This record gives sequence, C-alpha cells and structure tokens, in this order.
Amino acid sequence: DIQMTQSPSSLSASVGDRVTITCRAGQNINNYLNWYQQKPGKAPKVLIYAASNLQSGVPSRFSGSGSGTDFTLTISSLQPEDFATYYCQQSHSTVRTFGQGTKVEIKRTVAAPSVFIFPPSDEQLKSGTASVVCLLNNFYPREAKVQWKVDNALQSGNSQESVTEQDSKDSTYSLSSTLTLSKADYEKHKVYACEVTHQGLSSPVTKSFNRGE
Amino acid sequence: QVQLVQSGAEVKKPGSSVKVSCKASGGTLNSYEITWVRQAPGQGLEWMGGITPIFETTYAQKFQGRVTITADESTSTTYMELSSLRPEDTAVYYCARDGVRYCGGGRCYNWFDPWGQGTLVTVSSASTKGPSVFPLAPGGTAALGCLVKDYFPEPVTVSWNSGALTSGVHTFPAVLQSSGLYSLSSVVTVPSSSLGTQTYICNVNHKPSNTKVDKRVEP
Repeated sequence: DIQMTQSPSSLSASVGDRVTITCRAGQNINNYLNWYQQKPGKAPKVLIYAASNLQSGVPSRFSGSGSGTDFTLTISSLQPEDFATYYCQQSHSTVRTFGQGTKVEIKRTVAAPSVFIFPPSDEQLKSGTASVVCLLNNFYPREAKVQWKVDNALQSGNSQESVTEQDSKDSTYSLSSTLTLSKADYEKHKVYACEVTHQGLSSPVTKSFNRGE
Repeated sequence: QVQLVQSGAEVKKPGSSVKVSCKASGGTLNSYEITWVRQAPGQGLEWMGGITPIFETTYAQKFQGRVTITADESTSTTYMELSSLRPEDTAVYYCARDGVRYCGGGRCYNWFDPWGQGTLVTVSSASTKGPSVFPLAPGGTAALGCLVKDYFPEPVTVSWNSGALTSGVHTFPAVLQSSGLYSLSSVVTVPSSSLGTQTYICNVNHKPSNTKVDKRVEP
C-alpha cells in the first residue's frame, strides 16, 4: 500500500566522489525507513535504520537523512567495495514495502585484460562435444570484442560469453567466451584462436593453440 | 546470534505450489517476527508477507491469497507456501527476521536482520539434470579452471579446495544454452611456479539434483 519511489535507478562515479540516492514515500512514514546494501550473490544487509542512524560496523562515509516523505542515502567518498544495489524500505505499516533499488557502479582507470585459452578436455571429447574457452581476466571497461578464428576462419554464431560483476576490490571485470563444436567438426581443423580487442590494448591480442600439439 | 537457514533450490512445474522453509537457531527467543521477500532475476526486492512471534500473519494484497506463512514452533521453523506458480514467480525467496531492534523518540523500529541465504525456485516444466564437470587445464601467472556443463535448474555453486582457495577466483554467471541447459565456468589465477606442486580441486554442488562433484585440475 505505501509506495516507495527510488531514484536514480543506477549511477556511476569515481572513487572518492560523493554519491546521493533518493527515496520518496507515497504517504508520511515519519522516520520509519531503512536502507539496505545488496552485493552480488548475497542477501541485502542493513546500513541505515530509522532514516538516519548507521548500523554498527558500517563505515561513517555512509549517512541518511529525511523525515516524512523524502529521504536520501549519501556516500561521502565512494569506495570500490561500495559496488552494490541499495534499497530503501519503509517500516511504518505492517505491510512492508521496498523502493525499486539503485545500482551503484564504480568508474576506474582503463585496465587491459590478461588473455587465456583452454582447449577442450579429452574427457569432454569422448562425450562428442568440444568446448573451447577464452578467458579475459581483470580488465576495465567492460566493453570488449572477442573473436574466434578456426584455421583463420572467423567464427559466427557458435560461441557464448559470460561477464562477471565488478570486482569489489579492484573494480575490474572478467569475461569468458566459449566456442562449442562437435567432436567431428573440432577434429577437422588445427588452429584455434581467440582474438581480443579492448581499449587498454594498443593492438588486438591473440591466444591460440594447435589441436593435439 | 540467531541464524536463519532455508531449504534448497528446486524447480516446480507451473500450476503447482512450493513450500520454502526457514529454520532459526542460535538466538535467545523461541519465536520471531519472520518476513518473506523475493527477488526475481534482475529485479528488486519484493515484500511478500510476515508472521509475528505469536503467529499472526500479514500478506501483501498483491499476492491475492497465493501466499501462506505457517509456523512449527517445535522445530523453530517457518514455512512460506506460494501457490498457482507461473514462470514470473521464478525468484530467490528470502526469509529474514523483522524484529524490533531499536526504540527512540517514543517509537520502535523494525528492520530485516539476519537474512536467510535465499532459495531459488525455478518455475518450469523441464526436468532436473545434474552437471558434467570438465577441467580447464593450465612463467608468471597461470590460469586454470572447471567447466560445469549441462545442468538444470540453477543454481550451481563452485568452491576451490573446499573454499580454502578464494584469491583470484572468478566463477562466471551461468549461461542458458540453446539445448535448454545451463553452463558455467569457474577459473582461478595462480602462480605458475605452483603448478605440479599445489593441488587444485573444484567442488561443484547442484543441490537440485543432489550432485556433489570434485574435479582435480592438473597441467
């Protein structure tokens, strides 16, 4: 019943910047208002209770204010470990309600990926499928181009990527690209290469192996 | 410090009901204000309902009676049942304690602490299937890993050496393959000088299929 409106839905800022997030309640909720922080893969954790009080253990760069309908959460000096989504929640009514959340992203300097390639295991080939894996480790920004070449033939439509969330310590990403073939097709070619383009690389980086060798 | 432990992930067919359990231990009280919250993939927290220490329930109207919270005081356990499941109900279901934690200014203030670890309920008619685990075999820094292929539903957890190896680990979000099954890799960067001396084992757990597999990854 009591609708909470949170804005912005996302923001990005550099380490040390001041970050402000807003929560608006549809009716007066006095100071019955909590803020939570949710990191990737984890349950949310309370940071602020009764609108303006820091949970014990929380760093003092966090604060909150507001009474009535308008509330703000402030980070005075954004830190890498503050990468998370923040939620407000009203406790005025027994029917609890949440704001929509604000995702906080961290801007940092460019970092080039370390590139690794893994041939399929002999165990997997017995099952009839070959997975070839290219790893881009610890880079920034997230945008990257990964191209598979088989015997210098640009591949299309037979690979899938996965990318991590920003690292809580160094704010980098890691990415995988998986080329999936039949054992049959895999054994018809020799050179397997993933080629990486990224802002932090002056020219594309290529990692490759030769089947069997 | 009370701790809340939930039942495991599972797939449920559309139209069926799911019952998720929340078991409390380690506190000083015999019953608690327990609330239930869910989070669909890429969505926010959505409050569902709660139960008081004397077992009065309150439900958000938006669920239209599909939610029932019950208690078994003998086991210190709270249950949330969500009925008439549809694919939009796929979500991590969380319990939490919502107790009074502070009073000031003439008022008392409730908040969610601690939380259960969450229970991923996948609404689908596809069958459970455990994963196959393959090694990603490795001067300077080396990379090695485990490829965890062809399982359903989410989730899979991966640790290295039981969780004793955490530095340099990246466990990638699962990808849905066109076969309808999930796949994922977990990798770790280690000093190359350690290869052939240090043992590296990935522990893969797919609770929905009761699959616990270890794979030693060697060069």
